[PDB]
Amino acid sequence: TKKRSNNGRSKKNRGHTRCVRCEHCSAMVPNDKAIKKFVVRSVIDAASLDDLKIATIYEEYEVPKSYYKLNYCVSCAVHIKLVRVRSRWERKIRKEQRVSA
Amino acid sequence: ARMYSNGKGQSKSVTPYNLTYPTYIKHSKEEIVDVILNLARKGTPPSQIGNILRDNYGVGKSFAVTKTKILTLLKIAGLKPVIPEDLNNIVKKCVNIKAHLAKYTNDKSSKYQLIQMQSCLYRVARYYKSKNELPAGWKPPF
Amino acid sequence: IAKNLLYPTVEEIKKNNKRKQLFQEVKGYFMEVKCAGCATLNVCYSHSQKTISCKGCSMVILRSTGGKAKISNECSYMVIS
Amino acid sequence: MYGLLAARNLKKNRHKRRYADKDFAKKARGDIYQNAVGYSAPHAKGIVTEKLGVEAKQPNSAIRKCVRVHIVRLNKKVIAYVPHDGGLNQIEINDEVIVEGLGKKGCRSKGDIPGVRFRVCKVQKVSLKALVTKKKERPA
Amino acid sequence: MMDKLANLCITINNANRAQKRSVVIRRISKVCRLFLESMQKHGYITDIVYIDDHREGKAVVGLSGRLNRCGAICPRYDVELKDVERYRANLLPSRGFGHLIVTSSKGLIDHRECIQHNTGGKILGYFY
RNA sequence: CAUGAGUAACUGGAGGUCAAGGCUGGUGCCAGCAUCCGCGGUAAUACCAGCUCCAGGAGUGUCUAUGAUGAUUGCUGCGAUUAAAAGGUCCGUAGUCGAAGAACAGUACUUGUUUGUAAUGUGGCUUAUCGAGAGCCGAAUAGAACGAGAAGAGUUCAGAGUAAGGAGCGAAGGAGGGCUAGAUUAUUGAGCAGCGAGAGGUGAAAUUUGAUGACCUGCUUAGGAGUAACAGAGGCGAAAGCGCUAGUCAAGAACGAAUCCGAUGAUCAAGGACGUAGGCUGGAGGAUCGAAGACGAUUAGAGACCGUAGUAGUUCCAGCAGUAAACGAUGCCUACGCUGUUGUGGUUAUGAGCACGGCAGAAGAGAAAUCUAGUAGGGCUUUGGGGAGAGUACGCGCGCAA
RNA sequence: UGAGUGCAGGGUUCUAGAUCUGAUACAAGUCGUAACAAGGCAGCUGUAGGAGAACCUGUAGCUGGAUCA
Ligand SMILES: [K+]
Ligand SMILES: [K+]
Ligand SMILES: [K+]
Ligand SMILES: [K+]
Ligand SMILES: [K+]
Ligand SMILES: [K+]
Ligand SMILES: [K+]
Ligand SMILES: [K+]
Ligand SMILES: [K+]
Ligand SMILES: [K+]
Ligand SMILES: [K+]
Ligand SMILES: [K+]
Ligand SMILES: [K+]
Ligand SMILES: [K+]
Ligand SMILES: [K+]
Ligand SMILES: [K+]
Ligand SMILES: [K+]
Ligand SMILES: [K+]
Ligand SMILES: [K+]
Ligand SMILES: [K+]
Ligand SMILES: [K+]
Ligand SMILES: [K+]
Ligand SMILES: [K+]
Ligand SMILES: [K+]
Ligand SMILES: [K+]
Ligand SMILES: [K+]
Ligand SMILES: [K+]
Ligand SMILES: [Mg+2]
Ligand SMILES: [Mg+2]
Ligand SMILES: [Mg+2]
Ligand SMILES: [Mg+2]
Ligand SMILES: [Mg+2]
Ligand SMILES: [Mg+2]
Ligand SMILES: [Mg+2]
Ligand SMILES: [Mg+2]
Ligand SMILES: [Mg+2]
Ligand SMILES: [Mg+2]
Ligand SMILES: [Mg+2]
Ligand SMILES: [Mg+2]
Ligand SMILES: [Mg+2]
Ligand SMILES: [Mg+2]
Ligand SMILES: [Mg+2]
Ligand SMILES: [Mg+2]
Ligand SMILES: [Mg+2]
Ligand SMILES: [Zn+2]
Ligand SMILES: [Zn+2]
Repeated sequence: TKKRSNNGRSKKNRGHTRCVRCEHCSAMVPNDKAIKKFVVRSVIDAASLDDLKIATIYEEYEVPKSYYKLNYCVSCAVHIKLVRVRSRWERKIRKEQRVSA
Repeated sequence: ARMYSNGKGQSKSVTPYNLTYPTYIKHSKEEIVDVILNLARKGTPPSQIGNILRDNYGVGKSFAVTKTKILTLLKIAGLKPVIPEDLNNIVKKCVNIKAHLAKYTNDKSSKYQLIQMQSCLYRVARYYKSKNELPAGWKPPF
Repeated sequence: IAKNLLYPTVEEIKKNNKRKQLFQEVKGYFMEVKCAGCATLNVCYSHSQKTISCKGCSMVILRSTGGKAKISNECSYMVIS
Repeated sequence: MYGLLAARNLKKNRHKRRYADKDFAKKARGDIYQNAVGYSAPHAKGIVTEKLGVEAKQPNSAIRKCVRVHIVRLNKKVIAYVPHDGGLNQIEINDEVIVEGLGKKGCRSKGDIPGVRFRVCKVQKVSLKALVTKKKERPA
Repeated sequence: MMDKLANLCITINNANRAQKRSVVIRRISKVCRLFLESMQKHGYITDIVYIDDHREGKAVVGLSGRLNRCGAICPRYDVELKDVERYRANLLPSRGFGHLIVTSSKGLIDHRECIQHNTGGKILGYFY
C-alpha cells in the first residue's frame, strides 16, 4: 500500500532531476529526495579563544568561519540518526531543523 | 481545446449586441469604401484592413457603415486572391521551416514542428477543394 | 426565482469576467483626444494596437502597450463611444 | 460503440470477448473428443489387463484399488477405480468391465485419488453392487 | 462537446441535491425548451425565463419541492406502442406517479397520452 | 348384468449444506466412506452390520450433454490507484460521433386500412364417469400493398457571428530546441625547484608504492569531461528530457482587445515520426569512473560484499535498434460541482479576474487504506474474466546481431 | 459427352523414430541459504557481462523504503 502522498520526494510537474552523491558512502541520490544538512563551524575551537586573545598581533580579531551543505541518502541518514522512524500521525509534521556547528 | 497541443487558453474579443451607425466618425460611407479598396490594391491582408480601420479611421468591426463584409467587397471589386489567405499563411510557415532545416539539419524540434504544420495544410486544403475554392489537383509549393 | 440571480447588483457585475455574465460586456471604447499646444482633436481607440501622432504638429499623442494604451503626459481626452 | 448506428462494431467486439471464458473456449478450440467418457459416450466397454493400487493424497493414509483397462472404442489404455468394500475380488484378469464418469464439469480427479478419472460399473454384464453384497452370482 | 439535453439534467439534479431553489443553464436547444415546458405543465418547476444572448442561449428556472429526479436517455430509441410499458417499468419508481416523455408527430407527450393518441415515437427522458 | 373371494411396496438416506439417532455390536489412519467441507491411529451419531426414524412413492438412485444458478460475458446491467486489467508519446486513413437562429422536404420513423399462419401455441365453449384426449370458434408474428402525421433525424440560407476551431495584431515572460564564439575552478599526466622519510587504505589490516627522492609546497605547461553553493512540493517541453556567458536562426503556449474566415471539428484499426540507459555498424578522440579479467584480506568454503589495480564502454559526428517500477502504478475531448490559504506569468474600476500549480479541511463516495476515486444511459479508442503451464510451442512480420 | 486408370506435384489430418530438451507431481534424498526483520551487502524493473546452484557485478530508473521534515 502507498505509504506517503508525495512518494517520499519533492518532485512535482517535472520528468527528471539532477543527481547528487552521498557524503558517507558516495551513492547516487536524486536532488529532490536527498536529506540535506547545513553547517557553520568556526575554524578555531571554543577551548582556544582564551589563548587567541594573547597570541594575536592585532588589536582585535574575528575568527573565520567555514560553511558547508551536506547531502545524505536514506540509509545513511537513518543510521547516523539525522532522522528517525515516527508514528502514522507524526509522519505528516514538517519543521525546519537547526544549522549545525 | 487546441488542435496540435495541450492548450486551453480563453483570450478572445466580445462581439457587440447591436451595431447602429458610427455617427461620431469624421468620414462618409463612400470615403470609407475608397480607403478599403486602396489598402487592398497595395497588397494588405483583410485582417490588417480591419486593424487599420479601427485604429486610424475610428470604425469598429468595419460593417456598421457598409452593410457588407470585407471579403465580399473585394469580390465585388474583383480584387480576389488566387489562394484563400488562411491556406496561404500555412504554406509560408512550411517554407520557413524547410529553409531553416536546410542549413541546420540536426534540429529534431523543428522536424517535429514541420510534420504538425504539414498536416494542418492538407486538412485546410480538403475544406476549400470541397467548396470549389481551389482546383482539384492543386498541390503544395514544396 | 431569486432577485439576486436574475438581477445582479452592479458590484457583482464589475467583479466578474467579461464573458461569464447573463449578457456579455464590451470593454473597449472610442475617445476624442486633444493635443497640448495645437489643440487639434484626434479620434482614438482605447487599447490601441498602433502608436498615434497629432494631426499637424506630429507629437506622439498615444503609445501602444500590452493592455490599455498610454496618453502622453500633457494631453487630455473625452469618451465619445 | 454506444451510438444509434453502431450495431456492427458492437457485435464484432462482443463476440471476440467470449473466448476469455474457459467453457466457451474448450468447446471452440480444444480437443473435446479425446476421452473414453465425455462428449462422445456416457459409458465405455473395456477388458481388464492389470490389477493396481495407488496411495491417497495427504493428509489421508490409504491404498486405493484400481484397474488397468484397454478401451475397445479407442485402443487407449486407462486407469479406473473399483468402488466397493471387497470389490477387487469380484474381478479377474481378462474380464470385461463397463466404466463410468466421476461427475465433475471437465474430466477431473475426485476426493483423495490422484490422477484417476473413471470408475467400474458392471463386471461380465452384471451390477458390481449386486456382486459385492452377494445378491447375485457370476455368469460362469 | 456534451449533449445539451444531458447537461440540462445534471445541472438541475446537482442543484436540487445542494438545496438551491434556482439555477442558470448555459446551452439551450429547441427540445430543451419543450422539455422544460413539459415539467411546468405537471408542476415540477414553477418559473421559466429565457435569455436571448446571441450566443447559443440560456435559461433561468425555479425548482419546486416535488422534484426528486430527472434524466435523459441516449441514444433516443424508437418504440412501438407495445414497447413503451417495458421502459416505463424500468425507469419509474411506482405505477401511480411520475412521467416518461416521448417525442412524436404530435410533439412531446407522456406515457399516458400515448395510449390516448394511439402512438409510439422516440424515447427522450423522464422525471419523478 | 351375474357368480366367487379377501390377495396387494419399494428405492435413496439419518455430521453440516439438508428433512430425520451421539442407540447396540465389530474394526482400529486398517478396511472403507465422502459431488464440497471432511471421517477412521481401540471412548467412530460419518466405515461394516442390527434396530428405530425421515423423504418421495409404482416408482426411486447414478452417468452424460444442455438451459438456469450468473450483474462470472454485462443492450437493459460488471470491471481497469493498490485484488486480473489505460497502449512510452504524437500524427493519421477507413470506421463510429458532431453548434445557435430562420426556413424547407418527405425515403427511412411512427400509425391507419387491407393482405399474410394448416399443425403447434394463445383466448374460449361443447361432448367421452372424471382428467389428460376429441370436436367447433375468435384473434395473432415476421414479411409485403396503398394512405396519413411531422417532434426527432435530414437538406439549404445569411442585415447571424460559441466560455467550437484556424489565420492575424500588440506588449511581455521561460534550464524549450539547433548553431557560432568565449570562461572561473577542479581531477589526472609531464617538466623544473625546495625538503629528506614515509605515503595510501580500513571496523581493524594486507596487497601496493618511496633514496631512479615519494608525500607536501612553488612555478610552467598538455589534454578530455563537467557546470558546485544560489536551487525551491520553483519554471519550461508531446513524452523521453532540459541548469556558465554573449551573439544568431525558425516555430510554439499563455494574456489584452469592437481584427478576418465560417463548420473547417472529437476520437482513432492500417500506415508514418520521436523515444533515458545499456547494446550494435563505421569514423574522431581518450582526463575521470569502471562490466570482464587478475590479486590482497575475511570465512568451513567465498567464486561475492571490502581494498589494490585494470579492459570494453562512459564523450563527439553519421546511422541501426525499440525495451524500463517509460508510475501521480489513475486514456483523450467535453460538463456540473464547498471553503480557507500559498505560489508563477500577464491584465486591472485596485474591488478582482484569466491560464498553469501546491496545501489544508468539509460533504459525498469506497471492502478498507484513502480520494486523479464526488454527480451522470454525453461521445470515441485500448483492455481484464480462479491459480499454474505461459507471455511459452508452431507459423508469420521486422532487425547486421542482440 | 465421358467413366476408369498411368505419372509428377500440392493441400489437409493422423502415426513411427536413435537421441535431445521442457513442464508437473514427487512423505522428508544431496549441496548451499537467495527472499520475507535495516533477513545480517534495503528490495524490485530494463539492459549488458560472468557464474555448481540459488544468484553476483557495472549502468540508468522506481518506492511498492528504513525518510511526507
Ligand atoms: K521517469
Ligand atoms: K525526503
Ligand atoms: K489561437
Ligand atoms: K487530435
Ligand atoms: K502533438
Ligand atoms: K490537443
Ligand atoms: K484438502
Ligand atoms: K432401507
Ligand atoms: K448406519
Ligand atoms: K459404535
Ligand atoms: K470467469
Ligand atoms: K454494459
Ligand atoms: K507499445
Ligand atoms: K465565433
Ligand atoms: K538559442
Ligand atoms: K542511446
Ligand atoms: K571479479
Ligand atoms: K583466497
Ligand atoms: K570488487
Ligand atoms: K581506479
Ligand atoms: K529511430
Ligand atoms: K523506429
Ligand atoms: K511494456
Ligand atoms: K501541465
Ligand atoms: K475501485
Ligand atoms: K517463437
Ligand atoms: K540480496
Ligand atoms: Mg436437521
Ligand atoms: Mg452421512
Ligand atoms: Mg466481476
Ligand atoms: Mg502486486
Ligand atoms: Mg495489478
Ligand atoms: Mg499499464
Ligand atoms: Mg372431462
Ligand atoms: Mg433537428
Ligand atoms: Mg621531485
Ligand atoms: Mg553555476
Ligand atoms: Mg498561437
Ligand atoms: Mg553508448
Ligand atoms: Mg489514446
Ligand atoms: Mg486466469
Ligand atoms: Mg539472505
Ligand atoms: Mg539481502
Ligand atoms: Mg511494505
Ligand atoms: Zn549513503
Ligand atoms: Zn499637436
